[PDB]
Amino acid sequence: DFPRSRLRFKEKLGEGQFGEVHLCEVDSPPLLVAVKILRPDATKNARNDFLKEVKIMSRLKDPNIIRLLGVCVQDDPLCMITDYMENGDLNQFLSAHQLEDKAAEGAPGDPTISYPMLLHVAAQIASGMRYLATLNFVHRDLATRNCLVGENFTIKIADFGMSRNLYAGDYYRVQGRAVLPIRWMAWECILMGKFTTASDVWAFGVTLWEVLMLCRAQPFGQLTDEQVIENAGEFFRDQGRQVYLSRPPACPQGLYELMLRCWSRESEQRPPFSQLHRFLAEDALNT
Ligand SMILES: Nc1ccc(C#Cc2cccc(C(=O)Nc3cccc(C(F)(F)F)c3)c2)cn1
Repeated sequence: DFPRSRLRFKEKLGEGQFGEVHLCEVDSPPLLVAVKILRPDATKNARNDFLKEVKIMSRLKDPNIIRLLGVCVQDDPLCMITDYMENGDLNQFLSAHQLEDKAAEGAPGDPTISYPMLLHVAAQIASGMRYLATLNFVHRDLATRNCLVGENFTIKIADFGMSRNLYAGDYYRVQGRAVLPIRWMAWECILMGKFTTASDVWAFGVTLWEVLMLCRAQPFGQLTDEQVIENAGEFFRDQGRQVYLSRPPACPQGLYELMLRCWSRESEQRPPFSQLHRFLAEDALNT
């Protein structure tokens, strides 16, 4: 347990599910960490959710998953301490880049990104998801808005919840029901509301689509929420009328066919993360 008195709060980094995240400095053995604390309006229910989030995160020990560095001492107000990811949100990060025209033509720091770097980003996500699958842990909300970027394009999977204003349009809300990220959801999750490792694979396919789009458009962006939900009914009925995300400009056909396998009607035909990682790290380099 880490004494709260060793922390110096510096700036607000954003909201989390049941708290708010601040950049902090630590003097003891100028190190920067990210610290989540309870929101100023926190109730008994928020505190309970916060304590359970600490327990969930203590399960997670992988280079491409966020890690809990410590918690505050029992007498202190509740805090969670994690790595400060210098480049922040992956969706906002990729939105600030464009695909390079000629390979290895720019100066260091140019706002461009290469096709092999897009594969490196997606491979790291697949490796973190492979790890969660070995714990039989189901994420339930994989998307670029829930991934973080550190130095040298290192990627960690995280989970900031479904209540942030910046991504409100990514969730479907009906009074009295669970909030749903429908444009990332497998057809069986839309229809029956339960989540599995195989539906995490489907969401990974959408996340991979996002990366190759450089986060320039929402999945199914020209269709309404109601049409996205009806599309799940067309997967169920299986009469060849369902529709899929289109091939991104940066995406060659061979990689697109892997994305299409993530969206198979049958869960067992979707590729495991071990095979998705191997394609992105090796086969995708082929000409
Ligand atoms: N620049 C920046 C900006 C923000 C941050 C941060 C942060 C932070 C703090 C506390 C908890 C979590 C979190 O992801 N919780 C969480 C809950 C359930 C499941 C999972 C799972 F890992 F499985 F995805 C993760 C993130 C760092 N650096």
